[PDB]
Formats: sequence, C-alpha cells, structure tokens
Amino acid sequence: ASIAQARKLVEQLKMEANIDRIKVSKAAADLMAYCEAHAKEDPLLTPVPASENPFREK
Amino acid sequence: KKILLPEPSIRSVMQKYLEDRGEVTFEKIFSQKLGYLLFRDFCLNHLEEARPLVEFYEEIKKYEKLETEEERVARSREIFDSYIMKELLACSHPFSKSATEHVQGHLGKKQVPPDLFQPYIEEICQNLRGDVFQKFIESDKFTRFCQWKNVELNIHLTMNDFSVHRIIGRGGFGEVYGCRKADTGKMYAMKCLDKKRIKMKQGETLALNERIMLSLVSTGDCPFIVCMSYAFHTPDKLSFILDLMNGGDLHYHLSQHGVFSEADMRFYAAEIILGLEHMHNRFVVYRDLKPANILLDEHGHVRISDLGLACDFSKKKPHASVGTHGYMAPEVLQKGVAYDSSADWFSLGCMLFKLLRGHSPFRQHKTKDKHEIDRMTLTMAVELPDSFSPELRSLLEGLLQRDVNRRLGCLGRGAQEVKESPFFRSLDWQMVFLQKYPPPLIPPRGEVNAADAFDIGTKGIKLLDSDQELYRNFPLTISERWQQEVAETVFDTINAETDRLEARKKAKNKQLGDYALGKDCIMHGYMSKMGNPFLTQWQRRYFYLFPNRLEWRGEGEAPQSLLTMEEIQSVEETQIKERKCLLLKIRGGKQFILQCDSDPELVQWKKELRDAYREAQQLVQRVPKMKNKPR
Amino acid sequence: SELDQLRQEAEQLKNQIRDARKACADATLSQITNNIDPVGRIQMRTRRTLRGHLAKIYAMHWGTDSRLLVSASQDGKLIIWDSYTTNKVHAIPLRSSWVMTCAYAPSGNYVACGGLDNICSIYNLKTREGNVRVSRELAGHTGYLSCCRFLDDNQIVTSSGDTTCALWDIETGQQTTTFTGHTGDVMSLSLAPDTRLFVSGACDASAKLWDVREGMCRQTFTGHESDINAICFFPNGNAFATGSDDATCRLFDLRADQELMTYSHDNIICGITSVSFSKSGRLLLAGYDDFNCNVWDALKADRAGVLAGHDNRVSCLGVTDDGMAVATGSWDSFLKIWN
Ligand SMILES: O=C(NCc1[nH]nc2ccccc12)c1cc([C@@H]2CCNC[C@H]2COc2ccc3c(c2)OCO3)ccc1F
Ligand SMILES: [Mg+2]
Repeated sequence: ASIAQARKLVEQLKMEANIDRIKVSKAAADLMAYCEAHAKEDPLLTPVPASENPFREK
Repeated sequence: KKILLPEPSIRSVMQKYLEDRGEVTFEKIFSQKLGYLLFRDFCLNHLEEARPLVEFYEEIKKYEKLETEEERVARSREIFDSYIMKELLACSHPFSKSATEHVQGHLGKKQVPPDLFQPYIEEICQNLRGDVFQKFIESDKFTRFCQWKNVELNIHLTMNDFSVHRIIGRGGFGEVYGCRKADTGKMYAMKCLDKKRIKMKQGETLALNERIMLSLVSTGDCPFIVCMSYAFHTPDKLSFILDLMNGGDLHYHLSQHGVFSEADMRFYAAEIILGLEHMHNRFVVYRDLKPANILLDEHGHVRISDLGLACDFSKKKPHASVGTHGYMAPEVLQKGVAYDSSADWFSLGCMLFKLLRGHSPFRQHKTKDKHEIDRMTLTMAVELPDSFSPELRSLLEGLLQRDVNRRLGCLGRGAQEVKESPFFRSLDWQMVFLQKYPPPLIPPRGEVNAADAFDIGTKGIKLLDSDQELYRNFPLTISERWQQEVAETVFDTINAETDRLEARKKAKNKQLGDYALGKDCIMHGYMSKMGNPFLTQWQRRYFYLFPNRLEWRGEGEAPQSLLTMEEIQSVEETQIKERKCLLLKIRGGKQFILQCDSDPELVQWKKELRDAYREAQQLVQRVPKMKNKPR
Repeated sequence: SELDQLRQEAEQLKNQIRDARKACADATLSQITNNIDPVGRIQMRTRRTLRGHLAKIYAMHWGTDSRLLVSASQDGKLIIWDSYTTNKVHAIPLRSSWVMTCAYAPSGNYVACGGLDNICSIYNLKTREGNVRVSRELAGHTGYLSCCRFLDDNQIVTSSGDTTCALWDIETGQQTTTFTGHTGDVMSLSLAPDTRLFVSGACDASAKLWDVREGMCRQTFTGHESDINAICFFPNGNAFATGSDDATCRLFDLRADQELMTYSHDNIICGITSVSFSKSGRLLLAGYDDFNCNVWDALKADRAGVLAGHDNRVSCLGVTDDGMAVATGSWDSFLKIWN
C-alpha cells in the first residue's frame, strides 16, 4: 500500500541480490574440513576417559 | 460460641469481592456502623490530617441530639470558637465561604436550630472522601473492616444459635419466644410459624409478604415498630428474630385493666401515630391496626407488630378487604375501590374508641354478626358519648370520617395533621419519639399469658419438596441491624482480642521468617484441598492464584505444588457432605476439589478461577511457543 | 503505476536472486561428504537430572563456564543450576508469570529473561549483599519477547513477536538498533561466534542474517514450509541450522547463500523446538514435540542417535562450550544432562 515501503523492499532485494556467492561444493568442502579439523576436540564424537569427564563419578 | 474474626489475609479476597460490588467507596463504608467506627478510629489515632475533620463531624453529630435550645446556644458557640474560628485564624480551615457565612449569621442572630452545621457536614464529607479515604483503604483499619464484613456475609443462623426461653406470645400459626443470641448476648424475640399450619390454611404468601414488609421497615431504628434483625427457617418452622416485647399486647391489657382514660390512651395513640408515620414514609399500609397487634415492652412502651397484612403502595394501590372486622375503613370494605394509608387512620380511630369504651365503635351490643359491623361502618356515623371531651371528639370525628376527602391524616400532610390535632396540644413529639412520656400501664415482671390470640380453638400434613422451594429466599440478615447489635455488644472487645492475637503472630513470624508481593499475583488466601476422600483428608493450604497457575503451600514450606490454568477445563460448585465446595476438572480426567471457609471466599475464588483459566487459555492459544500443537 | 512498478521490480529481483543461487549449486553436501565414514550410533546417558521447576520449562542457556546454566519455567521462575552437583545456585521469582526465554551472560554476572510482558529483564547476580535484583527492564517491543542473547555485559540482542529484533544498550536502557524485515513473529535468534552478525528465525518460514553494527538484513533464507522455532550457528560462523514445525531441520550456508541440507525422516511428523551443534559441528541435536531429542550427522544427514528421557515435549536444549555434555529441558518440568 505504501510507496516508500515498496521502495524499501526493492532496495533490500537489491542488497540481497548484489552479493558475492561461492559454489556449493566449496562451502560443503570447507564445512567438512572444519568438522575433520575439530573432531578430536569434540567430546561427543571421540568419547573422553571418565576421569576427564566431570559428569562421570567425579 | 463467640464471634471469631478471620485472619487479616482475608483482605486479599474480601477487598476484591467488595470491589466487584462497588462497595469500597466512601458512601458505602462511611454510612455503615462498623465502617464508620473503623474509619473514625483510623483518622483519630493513625492519621493527623483527618483527625480535626472527624472531631468536627462528631461534635456536630452530638450537637444535633441536643434537646433544648439553651444547650444548643452553648454548644454552637463552643463549636464555632473551637473548630471554625481557630481554624480560620490558622488559615487551615478547608471550607467554603457560604458555610462559614451561614453558621456565623445564625450565631450573630442567636438562631440555633439542630441542623445549624449541615453545610459543614456536606463539606466535611467531601473533604474526607479521597486521599484520606484512600489512605484509610491502604491501612489495616480497612483490613479489620474486611474481616468484620466477611463475618457478616457468612451468617448462617440455626436454632442452635439462640438460647430459647419462655413463651411471650401464642397465635394460631405459631409462637413467639424470648431468646438470646449466643454470639453477642443480645436479647430478642423469636417468632416461629409452623409450615404445616401454613399449608393447612394456604398462608405461604402471607408469611413471605410479612418477611418482605419487615425488611422494608426494619431500617432506621423505629422505636414503635417490631423490627426484624434476621429471618431463617428449619424444615418445620419459619423464624423471625424481632425486637423483644415481653409485656403483652393491648387486647389482654384492655381485658385486664379495663377501658383507659383519655390521658392514658393519648400515650398509646401518640406512639402508634409515630409508628404509622414511619411505615407511611416507606410506602406501607398496616391495614390490621387493632389492640391485639399493639405490644408492650418491659416498661410499658408499645410497638406495632405482625406486618403480615401490610403491603407496598409505592407502585400499586390495593382494593381488597383485609383487616379485622371493626377496624376496616369504608373504602376498604368496598372491594374494587382503591385506597392507601387512609385505612390506618380510620383503624386508629376505631382502636382509640375501643380503648376508651371497651368495644369497636361499630360493634355496639356485642353483636358478632360481622355483617352488622360492616353495615354500621359503611353507612351510619358513630355517636360519640357525652363523657368525651371536645378535643378528643374532634380527633375521632376527623379520623372516623367515612369519606377520605374529610378524614384526618389523608388531607395531604399525613401523620403531621394528626399530630397537630388539638387532642395532642400538650405533647412534645420529640419527647414522644424519645419515649420520655410515662406509660400508663407497666406490665408485672415475669407474668404469664399476656399475648394470646382470642382464638385458641389442630392437625398436621406432610411437607412437600416444592414447599421447601417456596421458602428458598426466606433467609435474610438486616445488615444495619446486625452491625448495630455487634457495635453495642462485642465489637470493641473482639477488636482488642484480635489485635492482640495478630500481634503475637507477628512476633512469631518475625522470629521464623511475603510470597505474593512483587509479582503478578491475582489473589491469595487459605483454602482446604481434599486428598484421599475416604480418609476425610482435608489439608488447609495457602493458595496463590497467578494469571497462569494456582500454587499452594503449607505453613513452613515454600509452594511445592501448583495447578496450571491450561489444564483446568471447568470450575463448578458442588455439594460435599452438605457443604458448598469447588470442583475443578483437570485435563487428563483428574479432579481437584477445594473448600472455602466462608461464602464470599467461595464465590470470589470461583469467579477468579473461571476468569483466570479462560483468559490464560485464550492467551496461550495466540502464542506459538506456548500453545499445544498437533501430535 | 509506481507501486505496480516497484512490485514487478521486487519480483524480478527475487527471480535474479534465485537464479544466482541456482548458478552456485554445482554439487550437494551429501555428494561432498559421501566419502567420509559415518559417525555410528551416538549413545548418551543421563548423568544429572535437574529437579525443581513446578511446571513446563520453556528455555535454558549454558554459561560460558560450561557448568552453570539458567532455565525459565511456567512456574514464573528462573533457576540457575550448578550442573555438576545439581544444586540450585539461584532461584529467581519473576515479576511476570509469562516467561518464555532466558539467557546467561558470557561473564556470568547477569541473566536475562522475558515473555508476554514485552520486556527484557536483566538480573544482576552479584549485588552488594549477594542477592539477585532486577538491574534493568528493557521496554520497547510491542510484542512478546521470544529470545534474547547477550553480546557482553552492556549490550543485548532481543527478538519479539512484533516481527522485529533489537539491539539494546543495557546501561541506558535504549534501543540502539532495530532489525526490521520479518513479516511474522520472530521465534529465535543466534549470535555468530564473532558477534558481528546474528541470524533470526520467524513464523514467516524465513531466516534472516543481520549485521549487528550496521543494523541491516544482509541475507534472507527460505525453504521451510512452516514456523521456524529454533536457529543455531555452525561453530565456525559460516552456516546455521533451523528447526521448524514442518518436522525438518535445515542447514543453510552463508557464502553459498542457500540451503545445504534437510534433516528429516518419514517417521518424524512433529515439530522441532530447539537445535544445537556439537563442539566440532559434526553433530546436530534437535528437540522434538514427541518427547525426544534426535542427534543427526550434520555432514551426512543420517539420524545418529536419540535421547529419550522426557515424558513431555523437549522444549529446549543446549551443548556446553567445552562440548562435554548436552542439556535438555522439557515440558515435564525436568532438565537432564546427557553424554
Ligand atoms: O400466628 C400468629 N400471627 C398470625 C401470622 N403471623 N405471621 C403469619 C404468616 C402466615 C399466616 C399467619 C401469620 C401469632 C400471633 C402472636 C401474638 C398473638 C396476640 N396478638 C399479637 C401476636 C404477636 O405476638 C407477639 C408477642 C411478643 C413479641 C412479638 C409478637 O414480637 C415481639 O415480641 C404470637 C405468635 C404467633 F404465631
Ligand atoms: Mg377497598
């Protein structure tokens, strides 16, 4: 209904359109690389000894 | 046995209860006896800005009750120099120019009527309502008011609430007993009507109308009408709690003493006239005025009793022939002819003639032919004997005028006309109202059979279930009557006891270490919940109702249990062992039963739980994170 | 003619955005990760059960110390628990019974909450005598407060049912910034690790990436078919996950500006109420309305495990900063620590 509102919407869509995007393959590779790089520091993936676990008889 | 006040926490419920009825205003509280007492106690003891205003009000109220003009001459000057003049000197006089001008002009002109300070009454009232009244509402005096009001609104009288003593009256439908109300010690009469007799003679409407008329008249504290303080009923009886009149009626005293002289009948006439004035000011016609319905107290003063045949004419005038043959007005006997108060003036003439002569003026040779008395009343004027004085002759002439156009008291000024009769030249009617004239007949202490009906010449029927419905709204308590009873008996001592108990509990609470403050709590107070129904498990817990939940705690623990408004499906009132209780239906088939200590608590808890659960459910529906989603 | 032209230009711009995104979609995350070994079955047990709340728990939030946590309940209370001992560090009675969210400041000095009162209340934990008192009441939203997250002790970000988010200066109590763009109630927000961006999910079935300092919406993601109830950043800040009433979780990548993965199963029809990543980001934990928590392989989209220890809706969850445990709060009034 509002002309100014529609102008604002068009400018926002311009902002969203004029960005630099990367290929999905590169983004997936980067995510997989982060997961692999930090797998060792994840106590839910690599179970820690119970002595180093605060929630197991400590 | 005695009155026990609820704990001050009752305020939380009561204040809202009264607020739902527009009863926490200045008019509603100040005009009540206990309300005025507590408000005045607050202003005098616990406030400084309002103390002189209340003292002024009280000085004016005591000035109004001064009898002679010289007492008022002295007291008006004292009031002016103490409450008006000095406040004007200190510029702290909060009153209009007109009021000071009126009072000073009457004083300089040496005119001192009893209503001299009425503008000051109005302006003191306007100065007390508001910030002072709000600060009173904030104080613990208003909490004590809530306690007393809960006690008042939880009255449920039974026979066991009265110690019943000797019979002071026998009728064809019941008896009147002298009794004492146990909680206050106030002496009363108890009129018990038998429902089986009522059924046999089809007089249910008469009893209901008697209760309604008693309710209409029992305010204002009329000294000359047998007024009602309470009405209740048992499966077999209807009971009115009335002014104690154990001196017998005037029919018996007429048969005993004989005819009364003019001077003796003048006393009874004046008191009955004041009673009739009180009734007519409230649009009531007694219609049954006769010596049998005029009762005497222990001192000889008289009252009108048995309002069964009275009716309200503020809207509709009657035409039916109701009364006792010999006292009914010509326009009364004529069925299909409207009339109002005029019947009572003619009946007054008849009864005064009977007191002077021993018989109704229209029953002349002991003829029991009712039609003969009718015939004499409707056609032939009464022959007033040579023994009568001319003043009394004019009084009876004017009262016994067969036409209403000429009848004394019906000519546009009412009882006032009868007061101005030359028969009452000597009477100061203020002294009549104050019961200052010596009664001509003082009943003997403790004597017997002073008030039986002339007819004492019995069967019984079963009582149907519908008949008990016919008496559903019979219970009634006159608030002004109960507050006056309490004020003159146990108000101060119970207040002192309760003060002291709450002080001791404050000591204990500040040695052991409030949950409702600082939050959005809607209401809080004591209620009993039911555990195992077979163990009679009732647990008294303090409940807090919040917009989304109802928590409860015991004495010594924080609330460890609650019930959410979301899971409440329905709130309903239900009878459990002859007691009104609350039943909550919970999501999941469960039930949650609550029990209150008083009727106002029950009604308010029901209202608030219903409002809270409905509003909270409607609100939760609109919140995506909180609402129930399909599964 | 101008409003019509603006509408047609907005349509053309949406088409251009979609075509750019499709020009970027050369492969899928499922193809990229097809070669890595599966995680197997993730089996976790309850080490602690936090008992105390008298009604539904709506939200919880771990402290940065990975030990203390705060929770908001239908009983009108916040509780700050020591998860190691199950002892209640603090029990805060709120001024409004309609609490919906809570947050633990990174310093551990403040907590925050709010709800249908349309106010974000900031509670100081260390006062003069050591009591808990309301230090601030941020008022400005015209709708219920759905989520809030501290940037530091002096700035906080809130989301509201008035379709807006906001950045507040706690000291002055002012709305320094308003993030407007959603067309439905904002349900959840998540801060990026560097706290210069944040994402918000809303009932308009869209998520939005905003620049905190600039106060603008940088990106808008669609794809969900119903309300987005929860949102969580991937630990490196380049991706995020959303849980929705459509019974699916979704992984979106920022630099590719589109959706990377859907986490769903034909036997799961109820909605998701909370989402969180494990420390490395390999596991995606999601709370469901069927009383369970599902642990997904974030890289391969397979369901790795289930935490089934609640008798009612799992309304919130959260992994510690050290990744040692995951807390779950439910409509059954209990919190449970899992690993
Ligand atoms: O049956 C009685 N009256 C008829 C009726 N009353 N209400 C009725 C409702 C439906 C149908 C009939 C009804 C009926 C009369 C009386 C006496 C009889 C003699 N004359 C005065 C009457 C008043 O005695 C009172 C004595 C001391 C009192 C008092 C009253 O009050 C204050 O201390 C006594 C008990 C009755 F039971
Ligand atoms: Mg008539």
